[PDB]
Formats: sequence, structure tokens, C-alpha cells
Amino acid sequence: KVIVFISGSCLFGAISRSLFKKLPIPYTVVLLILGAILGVVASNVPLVEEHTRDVAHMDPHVLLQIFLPVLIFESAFAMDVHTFMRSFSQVCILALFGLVVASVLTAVLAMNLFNYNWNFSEAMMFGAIMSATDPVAVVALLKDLGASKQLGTIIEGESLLNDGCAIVIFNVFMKMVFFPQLTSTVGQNVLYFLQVAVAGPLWGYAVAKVTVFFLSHIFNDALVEITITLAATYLTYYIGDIWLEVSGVLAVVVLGLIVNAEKTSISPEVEVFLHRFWEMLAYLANTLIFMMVGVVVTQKALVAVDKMDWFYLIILYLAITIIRGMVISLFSPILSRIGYGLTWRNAVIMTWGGLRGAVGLALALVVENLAGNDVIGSKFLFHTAGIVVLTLVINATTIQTLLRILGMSDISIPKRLAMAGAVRRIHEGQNRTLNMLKSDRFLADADWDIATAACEISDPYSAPSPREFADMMEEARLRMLKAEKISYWKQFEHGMLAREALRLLVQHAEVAADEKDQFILVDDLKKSWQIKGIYPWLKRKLEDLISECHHMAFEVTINIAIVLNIVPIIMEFALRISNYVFFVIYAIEAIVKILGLGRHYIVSHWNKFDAFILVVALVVVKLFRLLRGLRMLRLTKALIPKLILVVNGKINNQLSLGYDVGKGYIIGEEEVGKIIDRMVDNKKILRELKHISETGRLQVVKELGLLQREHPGIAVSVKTRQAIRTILNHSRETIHELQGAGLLDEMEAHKLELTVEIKMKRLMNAPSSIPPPPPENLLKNVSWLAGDMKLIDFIKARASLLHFDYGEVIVREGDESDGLFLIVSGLVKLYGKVFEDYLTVGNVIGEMGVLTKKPRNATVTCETTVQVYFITAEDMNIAIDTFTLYPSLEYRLWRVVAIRIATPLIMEQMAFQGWTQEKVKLHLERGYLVDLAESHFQFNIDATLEDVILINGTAYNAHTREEIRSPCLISRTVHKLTFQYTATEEPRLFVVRNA
Amino acid sequence: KVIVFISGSCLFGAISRSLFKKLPIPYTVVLLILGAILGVVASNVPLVEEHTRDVAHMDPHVLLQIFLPVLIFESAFAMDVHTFMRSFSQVCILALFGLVVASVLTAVLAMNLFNYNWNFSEAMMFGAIMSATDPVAVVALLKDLGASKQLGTIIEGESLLNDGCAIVIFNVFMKMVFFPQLTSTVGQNVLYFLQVAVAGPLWGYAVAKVTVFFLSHIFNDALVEITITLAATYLTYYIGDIWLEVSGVLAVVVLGLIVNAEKTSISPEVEVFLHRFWEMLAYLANTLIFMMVGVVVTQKALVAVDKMDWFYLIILYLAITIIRGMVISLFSPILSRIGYGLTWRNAVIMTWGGLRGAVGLALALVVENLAGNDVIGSKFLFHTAGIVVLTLVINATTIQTLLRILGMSDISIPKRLAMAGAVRRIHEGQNRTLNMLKSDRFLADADWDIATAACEISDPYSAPSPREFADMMEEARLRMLKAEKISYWKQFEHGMLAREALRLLVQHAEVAADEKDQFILVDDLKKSWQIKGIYPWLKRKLEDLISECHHMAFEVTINIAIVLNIVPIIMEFALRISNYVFFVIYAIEAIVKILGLGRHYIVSHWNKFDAFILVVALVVVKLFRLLRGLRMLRLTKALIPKLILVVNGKINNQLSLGYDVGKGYIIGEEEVGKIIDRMVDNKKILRELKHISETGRLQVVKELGLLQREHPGIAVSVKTRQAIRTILNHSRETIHELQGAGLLDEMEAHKLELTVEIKMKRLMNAPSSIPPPPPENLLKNVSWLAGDMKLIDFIKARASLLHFDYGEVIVREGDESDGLFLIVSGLVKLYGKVFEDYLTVGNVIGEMGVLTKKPRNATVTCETTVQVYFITAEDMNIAIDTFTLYPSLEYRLWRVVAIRIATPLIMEQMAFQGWTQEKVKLHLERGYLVDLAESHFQFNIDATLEDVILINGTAYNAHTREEIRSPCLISRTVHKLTFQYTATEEPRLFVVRNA
Repeated sequence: KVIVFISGSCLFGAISRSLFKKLPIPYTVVLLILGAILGVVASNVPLVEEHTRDVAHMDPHVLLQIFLPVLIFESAFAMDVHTFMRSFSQVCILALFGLVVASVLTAVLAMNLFNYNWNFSEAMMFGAIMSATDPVAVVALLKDLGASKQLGTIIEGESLLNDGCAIVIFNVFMKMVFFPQLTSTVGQNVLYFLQVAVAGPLWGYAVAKVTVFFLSHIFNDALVEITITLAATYLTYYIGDIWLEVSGVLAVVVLGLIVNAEKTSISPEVEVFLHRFWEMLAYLANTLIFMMVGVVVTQKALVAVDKMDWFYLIILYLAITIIRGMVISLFSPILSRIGYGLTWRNAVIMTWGGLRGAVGLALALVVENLAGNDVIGSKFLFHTAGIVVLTLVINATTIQTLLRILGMSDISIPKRLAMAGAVRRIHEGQNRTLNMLKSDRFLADADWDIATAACEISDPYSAPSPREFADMMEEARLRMLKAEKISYWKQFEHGMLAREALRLLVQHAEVAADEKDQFILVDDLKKSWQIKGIYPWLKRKLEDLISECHHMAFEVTINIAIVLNIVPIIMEFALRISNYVFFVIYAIEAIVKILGLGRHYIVSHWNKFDAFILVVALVVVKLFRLLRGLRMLRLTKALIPKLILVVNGKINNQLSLGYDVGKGYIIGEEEVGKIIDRMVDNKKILRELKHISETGRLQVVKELGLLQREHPGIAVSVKTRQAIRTILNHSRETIHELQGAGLLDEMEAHKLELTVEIKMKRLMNAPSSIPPPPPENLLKNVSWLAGDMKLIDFIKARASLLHFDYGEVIVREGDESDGLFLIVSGLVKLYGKVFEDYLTVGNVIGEMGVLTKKPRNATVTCETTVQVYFITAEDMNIAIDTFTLYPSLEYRLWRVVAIRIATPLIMEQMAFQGWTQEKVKLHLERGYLVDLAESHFQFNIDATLEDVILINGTAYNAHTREEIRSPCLISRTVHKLTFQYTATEEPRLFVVRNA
Repeated sequence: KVIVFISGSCLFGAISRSLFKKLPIPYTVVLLILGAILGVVASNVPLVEEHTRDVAHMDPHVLLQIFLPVLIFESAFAMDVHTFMRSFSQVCILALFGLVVASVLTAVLAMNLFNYNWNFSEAMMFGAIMSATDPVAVVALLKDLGASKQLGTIIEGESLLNDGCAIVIFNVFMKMVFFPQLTSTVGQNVLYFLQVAVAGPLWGYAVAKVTVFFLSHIFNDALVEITITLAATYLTYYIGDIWLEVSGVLAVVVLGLIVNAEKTSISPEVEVFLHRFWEMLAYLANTLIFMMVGVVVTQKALVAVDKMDWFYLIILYLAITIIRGMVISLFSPILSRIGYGLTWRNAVIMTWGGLRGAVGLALALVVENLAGNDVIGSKFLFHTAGIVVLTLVINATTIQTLLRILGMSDISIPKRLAMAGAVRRIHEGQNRTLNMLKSDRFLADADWDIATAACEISDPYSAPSPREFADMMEEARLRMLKAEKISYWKQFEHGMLAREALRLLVQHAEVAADEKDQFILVDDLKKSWQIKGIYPWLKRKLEDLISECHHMAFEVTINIAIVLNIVPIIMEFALRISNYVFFVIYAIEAIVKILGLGRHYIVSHWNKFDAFILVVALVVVKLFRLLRGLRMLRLTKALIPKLILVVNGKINNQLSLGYDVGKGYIIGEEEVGKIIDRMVDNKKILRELKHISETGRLQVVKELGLLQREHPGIAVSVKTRQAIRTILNHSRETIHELQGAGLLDEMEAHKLELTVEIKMKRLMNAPSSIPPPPPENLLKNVSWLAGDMKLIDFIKARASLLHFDYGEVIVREGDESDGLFLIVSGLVKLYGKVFEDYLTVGNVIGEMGVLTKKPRNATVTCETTVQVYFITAEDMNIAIDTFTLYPSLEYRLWRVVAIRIATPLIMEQMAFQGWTQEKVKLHLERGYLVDLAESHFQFNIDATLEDVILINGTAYNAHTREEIRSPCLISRTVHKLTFQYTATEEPRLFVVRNA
């Protein structure tokens, strides 16, 4: 009865999809044609009719209740939400208003043109049933070509809103026409429509938040998440369908959008499996419904064949294209007025794009089957089948021509040269590997002609004067922006940036590239991270100011007692026992209030509210029983902490992105100067570019520091989160290196990987994002301070705390080095001889003045009320004299300042090409310095060391008698290093032994 | 009616699974207890009964038809087949015979003990329903501990055969007992049982091969094959259910096993999705069935509560454990007699392991609901519920104690020290990264106490004399075997070995380690690759000897005409038209035979068969109409090539593994000698170990070369396949390096990686595995020969071909260099002053005598009838003199010999640790040598070069007046290289410039 048709439909869909991949037309039109010829055969041969009747004439209710929600949820689950939510207002207003105007114009045109005796409800049904779309076919081509991501996102996100609101309009009008017994009074109808509008999406959002909350607490598991997510989706659909007739699909689409939004709380394997499963289900539904529409349109087309009917179909297709063009043109200036308008080229390609799909045919078969023995269903089905096959041929065939006529199909010259370079490098490497393989013992037998023929990759992208000064400046600007984009991509690949920050940086860089003589401004980035101050911040401040046997479990039990007491009154809003347990609960709350009175009753407002509620409880009968429930309001004093935590989480989510953007920009600017130092020629050009980059760096650093200063309760959390993520990433890299080296077996490596993944997932939702730091922990947390509690106590006894107001000056250039400084709260500016910098909490000032005892070379200007920790120089000297263990503290000072003074030198020499700041820092950290006292102030360079750098002292080469000042790198030319008894300038070296 | 119960079951399963992960007992027992209390509540409160009736009392047919096949197919799909198929006979005989003896003993015990008025049919139905197992809870723990993979594979593969035979026996005897109208005659019953035995699995194999053949021809797709595979599984089940009542599950399990076997023809994403989906479906079935058994056993336990019944249950559990132990003990010596026996410890842990699962309760509920209003169903359900809960408690709780009492739970000391070293390295690296992060500007604010504490990984494991000479020899042997295992793991990780070859090598290495004073023999490896000569080879030889307008579409159309002519006669085995089209086909075949007679009719046997068939066609009526179909035998002449291709594919599949094992061993032996040179101290020890390793090296190389010589038609294909795979892997590595460097955008990198994957998938099933190579292609295919067709033609004109028989000597040591030799066919041995070697096709001999014109240093002895190419030395000299382009041929000779002479020097000095031969060969390939003539025979070492090696000539240092012979590496100490006009010994250098 059923099995033959479904198996044949799956086979035919498989064949057509696998065979029309290269062809331009989509695979669906040939599916429709196969369904048509199957319908002809079933009309002729009775056995095919017997095997077709049970599924072609399907009960329309199961169609409208099963096939539609799967398709809508798939189209919801398909995309990303960030691009959608970033441009939600545009697509929402466009979809809604275009849909309603298309429906009404198509309806009135049907009245004016068809010469049928159709009432208004049928005409609105017609307009709403040919307004559904399916941009899948095109959006795939647009994403493949990659002309514009915003256009593809807009044309693909129009689909959901269009289909959902078309379904809703169809549902209300179908209930109006085919079920006449339903009352069409104004008040009930508007109440029902408002219910559809609000009760659907809110219910979907509620269940989405509930299931995300349950899902975030499941660790190292996969089978639980899949079943609970599928159950959540199905129960949302079932509840939505039980309460309302049509709001279920809206609840499902909003649930899908939200559960796709919170991607970080689901393991990647679970989400990729879920995407694949929903996609397979949708594809099966699509194939089966197209078979069904083909057979049912063939079996019922001989009763409505008419030449003027074909003329009506043709002019209807022309009319609907015209109407879509007209509404897009009408809304183009209004959409341009919002600051996020679209080009006319985008408008025309998007109105010619977009075409009918499976949704229209689903609703059409619903109409046809509900119509029964009438011509109205045949007219509906014939018209919609004609328009869908017509657009599936015409638009999906000529869309490539429309792309090629306009400038969208063109490929940028930089992308072409990138392709040429990449393919040349790939070809050269493959040729080199082939030459190497031809020299081996084992593989010389293989015939290399077929071998080389088999392996080949082609090109997918091809088959003095002031005017001279301006041209050189433009060339430098272009290469500047290219190098900055390269650094951004490299740093994203290594993994210190989130995807959103990289997308923002790339968009800003390409916008600056498109604009003439415009660099990357900071004002746009300032607006990017300056979303901190919004009405949520005012709400947080208000909530902070409203809030202020003593175990926490006491009030926890009070809250759960209130929760259980909710049930009897909410059932009332058995009587004798209910009153008795009410009396028992009243007595329990009375003794709880007595205990609270024993705790000095210091509560301000909740005490008054509890007193009022107790007065009500201890004290027209129906009204009193209805209004004796204000005790429900007592839970809000426990609901406030949850709200302040969630608003803190929100502000954390914003601040993390804003912080990452600044960090990526500052790293890129730091590296690109050393990039351009190897390239630039004109002195004025390099001076101007360096000045501009330094100005941007200073502005960004100062603004970010002030933003951190504004409220540290979130900056502390986000910085700790980033630090722990970095540590776990490097531990995972070390684990994989050990696995590749073979020293760790595969099972143990998998166990270690599992532990690391568990730690990272615990990180993903562990902190409350509000850790307050104390200053003494900051003093004891310094790198060289750590490792000796005795030295920590000595410093803490000998440290001093100073406080300064805005605009003051702490130390000036050339003054005597009174001691080492340690900033513990605030922000400060450091200006000294040309260069300028900004220092924040967690740094120290002036290690030269306490190690080399040289005069200061900077000036310190306070920017806010700063708290600083101060150690006198003589105390540092006596601490150096006291502690002389193997990890000597002064050795730690020299190591730290050596790293800080050697990283810029290495990056200037650019010795480690393709290395970020982190890798160079780690490589220099692996090294250690060795004392020259035990080696007679002579050092021999061996092959074990990789890089050597001298920090202080005068380097005397044993051979050739070369005198080298400090600090600078020494190459492999020097073989022996010699020093004498130079107490005035103590020599200091640094070596990096390789393995 | 249904939704509440299924949703609650899914919720309860998720909660119990997520909450009993740390607890030792499985979640299933608490699932059963929750079902039991739900049954109590449903018995008490009528509303719960109303919501339970529709699923608790489910129609037994849908249970037995839906729940069982999903579980069996999941258990089949879970395992890997290679370990199963490698030990298939053991598990097959054990499961079958243990099942039948368990059934019969349980039956006779039921008669002897229960004092029930049961017949033998019910008793052995009970025995079959108690023999089903579910070792998932035990196999998961055993794989977690990893004592023995063979034991886990055996105990987990016993499950499939045990369940399949149990369900078959249940089906047949349940149909006997509950449907008495079925005839129990001997002949029909044995025919039905034979049908169940054979027609199921062969049908499954047929559909598995068909679907694998369809799926191997689908490229770059991800949705078509998922639906194809699911439809294939469902249609196999449906056809199996139509034809036979029970063989469907056997068809399904064999289909799952085969489709899991051919893993390489399916994309990894699709297979992981399919695994996850089937696993989720099975888990849902398990949870629902345990809820259902709980509620039905609670609602129907008050009619069979009896103290002696509980006593019967207890002694039944004891009896079934005793019987399982007895059968395992009985079959232990017979299984030891096959050479693959098991220890008594494995036997006892496996008989105490294994426990009842979902299959038993499924069949139990089938019995219960088919019984109706009787006590027999209650007794069945009570007994099986009691035994399943009893074993899920006792065995799943005490299995860890059984592991800890025996020596299986112990951890090897080498694994403990490896874990300690890995965790120490991880901790050190994490500490270093933390120290680096504490020095940054941005992240100094984060409170490091909560940071470090969070990210911490802990060891998950712990919480003169001859006797001296023997001890050092044993220590050296253990170090050698550890290093060989390390090299095998590293080479597998880089990717020149298949998984199976690595598994074989690791097993052989650990077996040699366990055995005292035993190294890795070659006889076992010889037997490993010596599976070439089996009855498949004899069949291939027989098929080769039987087989010998001419366009091939003519015979293709003849074949399809025969295929279409199959249908009318097979429908006969409308009449007038059938006879007329038979006459038309006869006339067409007659003119085809006339054309064949025009082609000299040289066919030996098929001509006679065609003549006989034509005589039959041109010529008791029923017998003639039945026997006029022998024309169907004409297709075998076209079926033979397909069978010879498939047997060639089989021998290719064997030889690829046999070749990979040898290649891995040879690389390991090449590397272990060098790395043991850095550890050994005693001269006699190193001499003996080097001699043994060299003996194994020589034996393996000679044997592999002879194996290649045996039939080149497969060796050519496998070597070309390996070469193309290597080239594609290095191209993908270069693509990913470009993506990491940022020079290629992510879209284009994805496109290139997709093209690479397409090429790999085309490789996976492209070749026919029989490419024959010509010798002139071997001459023109040499590395330095290529690049000049003029030089190729000059060589081909001037080359000579020589042929030699076995045992002859071509050249001897110390003779004048007559010229260069090029081996093109055969195998030769090279012995010269101590070292010995074997050479095969595609190599050349003696570049010294043609470059340096020095006397030969080797002796060449033929091992078979060899064809060789010979070029006279004077012709090589005149070819050098003729061609003096920038890529000079003599420069190519020097480059090739420099690589071949510099790689062993790099290995001996061991400069680049952690690299295999491939990486060092690639690194040396990038380098290029520079002529000293244009640089006044003096060279300056700069920082661009990475490593320099001198091949020929005397190295004169400008400084310190140092003389260096050749060939040896020069360190960074030397800065300037000098040479004079030395015509007798031409200086030759080689440098590797870094980037």
C-alpha cells in the first residue's frame, strides 16, 4: 500500500540529486516530471493506481501537521543566527510588509482578472499561497560565488519569516472559509491573532532557555543531549499545537533559532549530528512531497485544461514578478533611510532571485484535498504547479546569467594573484615530492606517467613628482591593509581571537580598503566595544542599589516551602485538610518570623511586606480567597540575585567581544610595523605611517584601560577566562606533540584529551563572572615574588601603600631611583624620551633603577585615583643580599627584564618568521641565563644553543678582538665570548638551548 | 494515550544515565525500579492506569518485529569486524554450542525441579529465553581497563551469535507451541531450518554488496548515501520478513557486519553520523523496554508470589551460572587444541562476566502477552525479571572485584613510568606558560590563584661477570624493543602505514618482549605476508588459462539483448507476440552468428556452445519448453572477466598489507640501529645486535623483492597507489600550511581541500589493479633522464639491452668501470667490502665509476633472469659534453648521489631528532648545490643556509689552516671554505638554504 511508493520516491530523489549536480537546473524539476509520468501510468494501468491511491490521496491534516513543521524547523536550523540577528529589523520588516502587500495585490488581481466567482477569502488564500518562497537553490549559488554575504543572509532569512507568516495567514483564512461555523466576530478574532502573535514565540523562548539550562549541566556525554533535544522540540510542537492551531510552527522556529544561538553550550559532535539528521529528514520530506504533487497534478489536470487558463497562468507569473519588484522598489528608500540600505543591483538580483518551493505545494495539496469534488481545488493546484515549475526552470536557469551580466560575478585581482601563487606553490611542492619519491628503493617500480596524471591541481579562479608620491603612499596603504589582514587571519588561526572579533576586524579592514586614503579608524572600533552603557547597565545599577541558625539552607528551605505552598492555593484559585495544612504553614512561617525578629529585624522593605502578608493571613469571602495569595510576591527577594547574575552575564558577553577586538587590533599593529620596516623606502612615508599607527595604538590602549577601570568585577573574570583557555590550549598542544612523538600511547592520550575537554567545558559555564580581587593577592602574585613565602612576608612587612589623585606626577625623568613601583589599582601614563605608553593594574615600573642603579628614563603621570605599592631601593638591596639560593631573586629580575628587552629585538630582526608574539615569548621563556663567575668570564658557543642575546655589559670577542656594546644580538660569526672583572657594568647574557 | 509514557521514559532514562555514571551499578536497574514503582502507582490510582494501558499492554507482534531488529543491528554495527573475523571460528563455535547446551540443560532442569506440568517445548523455550546475554556493561569496563583486547572482542562478539540463535530457536518453537495448527513433519521442518540457516545470510550478503557497489560511485555528497543505506537496511528487513518469519534478523546482522567491513568506501562523517543515529535509536528502545517490563512485572506479580518460587529463582540463577561455567570448562581443551586457546583466568572472568539484558525481557513480554489469561506468562515474566535484576546487581557490581582479585587489573611498570613522565612534562609546560602569561600587559589583572588551581592535570593512573653480561644484554634487548615500538607508532602517526600493519607489528613486538631472549623473528612476518598462495591464486591461474564492425558496443548490445531475452522465458518458465519476438531475436542472433562466421570463427568452446544453442532454438512439448533456456549459459563468457577482476582485487588487498608490514619493519630497523648507537656501550653487544638486525633486514628485503617479482601486475598497482597517496598527503599538508600562514583565505583553502578529497576518493576505487608497465617507459622515467626528450632519444639510440640467467655475475669489485647499469626486470644481489644488499627494478648501479671514474667497490650477482640496460662510459662522457644547459645532467647526477650519500650521514650524526626518513629526504631535497667556478673556488657561510655537507674534494679552511677530507659534515665553527685548482679530485658541496 505504502512501501513501494516511498522506496521509489527515495530512489528517484537519490538518482536525480546525484545526476543533476553538474547541470544548472535544480534536481527538483526532474522529480516533478517523473511524478507526472508516474501519474499518467497510474491513470492508465490500474495496478499503479492501486499502489498510488493510499499515499497520493493522503489525509490533508497529516500533511499540514507533519510536513510543514519539519521544513520550517530545518530552514530555521540551517543558518547562523549572528548575521540574522545583526540585521533582524531589515529582514523582518521587508518580509512582513512585502508578504502582506503581495497577498493583497495578488488577491485583487485574481478578482480583476480570473473572471471566476471567487470571494475575498479565497483570493487572500491564493495570494498567501503563492507568496511563500524557497531561496535555497539560489542562496547556495550566491554563497558559492561569495559576492556578498549580507545579500545571501538577507535572501535566506526572508524565507523563514515569509513562510511562517504565510502559513499563519493561510491557517486563519482556511478556518474562515472551509469551516464556516467558526464565529468571525471582531473581538475574538483580534484576541486570537494577538495570542498567535505573542503566546507562540514566548513559549518557544521559555522552553529554549529551559532546555539550554538543562543541557549546559551535562558533561562528557552525547546520547543524553540528542534525545533530550529532540524531545524538547517535539514537546514544544505538541504543546503549541494543543493550545493553538497555528502558533506551533512559530514556537518551533523560534526554538530552533535560540537553540542554534547558544552554540557554545553543546558539544560539536552532537550539533553536527543534529544538523545532519534534521537535514536528512527535510530532504526526505521534500522528495516525497514533490512525488505527491506530481502524481496528484497529473491525475487531476484533464478537468481544467483551457487555453485562456494557460494565458492566465503566464500573466500571473509576470504579475507576481512585477509585484515583487514593485514592493522592493517601494521599500528601497525607506530601508536606505535607516543607514543599512541596499544597492539597486542587490535589489534587482534579489527580486529576480527567490522562487517557489515545497511550502507552496504543501499548502496547495491541503487546499485541493479539503476542496473535495469541486473545480476550485483543481484550479488551485494547476495554477501553483504551473508557477512553481515555471519559476524553477526560468529563474534557477537564468540566475547565473543575471550574475554574469552584472558585476557580481567578477573576481578581484588580489584573489586572482592569491590563487596563482597558491597553485604555483602547490605544483612546485608536488613536483618536489614526486622527484623525491622517484629516488626511493621501493617505489621506483610504479609507472609515474599514470601516477602524475592522477595527481594534479589546476586553478579554480582562471581558465620625485607629487603624483608619484601619492601613488607610493596609496601602494603603502594597500600593503599596510593587506599585512594587517594577514596578521588578523594568522592570529585567528593560532587561536587568540574569537570568530566575531575576526569578522569585525576583517570587515573594517576591507571597508577602509574600499574607501580612498582611509586607514582603520578607532572611532568605529570605539563604538564596537562601547555597548557597555545601555539601559541594562542602568537596570544593573538600580538592582544593585535596591538590594543591600543562620545557615543558607534555612532560607533555601523557606523558598522551597513557598514553592510547595504555591500548589494548594493555585489549585483553589479535601477542603478541611487544606485549611489545616494552611494553618500548619502559617505556624511555621510565624516561628520563622519570630526567629527573624530575634535577628534584630534589620530588613527594610521585605520585613514590611512579610508583616503585611502575615496580617492578611491571620485575617467578600470569594474576593478574600482570591486575594489572599500575595505571599507569592515573597519569592522576588530570591529572584533578584538571578536577574543581577544574568545581566552581569550579558555585560560579560558584550565586554569579552569588545576586549578581543582591541587585543587583536593591538597585536596586528605591533607586528605590522616590523613587517613594513623590511619593505618601506621613503622616510617621510614610513614616519607618517609609524606616527599614525602609534596614535591608534595609544588611543586604543588608553580607552581599553579606562573601560577595564570602569568596573573590575567583569574584567577580572574575562581576563581569567582567557588565561585559563590559553593554558589549556597549550597543554593540549603539548599532549598532541607527545602523541606525535610516540612517547604516549593512544589510549592514554585520549584520556588526557578527555580530561582537558572536561576542564574546558567546565570553564564554559563555571564562573559567576563577578570575582573581586584583593590588593595583597596582587602583591603576592608577581612572577618573581612567587616561590618564597619568607620573601613574600619580608616584602609585605617592608612594602608601603601610596594613594594619588588625578593629574599628579609620581616620578620624573632623570631623578634618583628611589625604589621599585608596583601599580595595584588605577591607570597611569608613562611619557619619556618621544615614545608614550599607558600602564594599568598589574605592572611594575623601573627595574633598571634598582638593578643597574641608573637614573630613570621616564615620567609618570597619574590618570585617576591610583593605589600603588612602593618598595625602597635599599630594601631591595638588602633583600638581594639576604636571599642567595639557586633561584636567586635578582636572577629572576634579570631574566624578566631580559625577556622584556629581547622580544622587541627578535621581532625587529624577525628571525622567527611566521611567529606571533606568544610563540616568540614562549621560545625566549624556555631559555635560561648562566652565570659567568663560575666559568672564568669566558663562554664558548656550542651547537646546543639556538639563539643568544646579550643584555648588559661589553662583549669582547676572543678572536679578532671585537668590542660589542649592549644590548644587541650576536650571530654565528662569533665563536667565543670573553669578559673581564667589570664591576661597574655587570655583563649579562641569555641563551636558548635547543632540546 | 501514548505521549506521556514515552516522554517520561525518555526523561527517566536521561536522568538515570547522567546520574549513575560514577556509580558502579548500571542505570538499567534503577530504570527497572522506577518502572516498578510506576506500576504500583498505576495499580493504585486509576488515571495512571488509564495512561499506561495503551503502551504497557502493547501488541506483542510489533514488539517482536520492531524492538528486536534495532537492538540486533546496533550490536552488529557497534563492533569492528577485523578482530571479529580474525577470530570468527572460536566465537562462532563457542556461542552456538554453548547456546544449545545451555538451552537443553535449562530445559531438563526445569522438568526435574519446577514440579510444573510443562512439556519439553515450554522448558526449552525457557532455556532459549534465558540464554540471551548483553555484555555491554562488562565490555565497556574491560575496554576501559584494557587488560586484553582479544578477551573483550570475544565476549562482545559472543553477543551477536548468542542473540541470533536464541531468537531463531525461540521463533521456531514458539510457533510450534502457541500455533498448534502448524505441521511438525520432519521433512518440512528440516527444509525450513535449512532455509533459515542459508537463505538469510546469503541474501544479506547480496544486498550488502549491491549497496556498497552503488555507494562507491557517489562522490562529494553527504545526504544521498545516508538515505540509501537506511532504505537498504529497511528493505532487507522487509524482504526477509516477507519470505521467512525469522531470517530477517540474520539478514540484518550480516548486512550490518558487511557494511561496517567496507569502511573505506564511505566518508567518515557519514559513518560517524550513522553510528550515532543507530546508537540513539537503540538506547531509546532499551529505555522504553525497561520501563515496560517494570510496569508489566509489577502489575502481574501478585498472582505468582510464593516462597518456594523465590527459592526456585535463586537456585535457577546458581544453576545457570554453574552450567555456563561447566560448558566453558568443557570447551577449554578443545579450543586450546586449535592453537588459539584461552587461559583459565580468561575463562573464569568471561563466564562470571556476561549477563542478561534487553533481549531476554523483550522475548519475555512476547511470551506474557501471547499467553493471555494463564499462570504460565506470569511465571515466565517473574523468573526472567528476577534473574535479570539479580545479575545486573550481582555481576555488574562484583566484576570490578573479580578484576582486582586476579592479575588483570594491574598496570605495567613501563606504562606507569610513561604516565609519570608525560604528566611531569605537561605540568612543566603548563607552569612555563603560566609564568609567561604573568608577564604580559593585558592579562596581569587576572587572579592567578583561581586560575592555576582550575587548570591542573593529575596522573589518572596512580594515587665483567657473565651474569652481568646477560643482564646488560637483556636490558639492551628491552631498550631495542621499546625503540622499535616507538618508531612504529611515530611512523603510523606520520602516515606511511595502515592500521592493520601497525597492529601486527605491535603485537609481534610485545610477543617478542614477553618471550625471554627472543627478538622479532621474520618467519612469523613471512607467514604474515605469505598469504598470496592460496586456492584463490589457483583459481586465478585456471581462469587465466581458460580465457584467451568489431566495436565493443556490439558485444555489449549482445549482452543486454540476452539480458532482456531473460525476462520472457523466465516468465514462461500474449503467446503469439511472445513467439514472434522470439523469432525476431533468433533472426538477430542468426545474423550476429553470420558476422562471427565472417570473423574466421576462431572461438574454441563458445562457438560450440552457440552452435548447440542455435540447434536447440531452430528445433515432450512441456519438457522442450522448459529445456529450451540453455541460452542463459552464454553470459558466462562475460561473467568471467568480472570474477578475475575481483580475485585480482582480493590478492591486491592481501598484498598491500603484506607490503606495508615489510616497509614498516624495514624503516624501523634502519632507524633503531642509529638510535641504539647512542645508548649501547659494550662492543660485543652492539656487534651482535647490529649483525642480527642486518640479517633480518637482508632476509626481509630479499623476500619482499621476490614477492614483487612473482607477479608484477599487482605490485605495480599497489606501489602507484601508495605513491599517489603520499603525493596527495603532502599537497594537503602544504595547503594547510598556507592556510595557517594566512596567505590563503578559508573559502579557497576549503575548495582546494575538497578537490584533494575528491582525488583521494577516486583513488580509493579507481584502478583495476592490473597495469602492465613497459621497459622503455622505465628507461625514460628516471629522475635525471626526464626533462629532455632530446637526451632521452640520444640515450634510447645509445642504450643496450642485456639479458642474464640465474647465478651469473655481471661485474666484480675492483674492475674498470665499463659504464652505468640500469636494472629494468628481475632481482639482483650486491655484495662488496662486509655489507650486503638486494636491488630490484627501477635502480641504477655505479655512479662513482662514471662521475669520479674510480674503480668499482661492489660485486653484482644475478638472482633470476634479469633484463638490464647498459650505457657505455664514453657515451655518458659525450652526453655530458654535449649538454651544458643550466640544469646540467652531470649536476643532476651529483645532486642525486649527494642526497643518497648525505642522508646516512645525517642519520649517523642525528641532527634532526623526531623526523623519519621522509622528512629528512624532503629537507635535503629542497637544497641545491652551487658551482665553485663562478665564485673563485671559495665560499662564505651565511645565515641563510641551514646545513652544509661536502661530498667530494678536500675542504680547505681559510682560517686556522684546516684540512678536511670528504665526505663529512662541517659545523658552524668553520666560516670560510676555500679550494684550489684540483682537477684530480673535483670539489663538490651541498647547502640547504632556509626559506
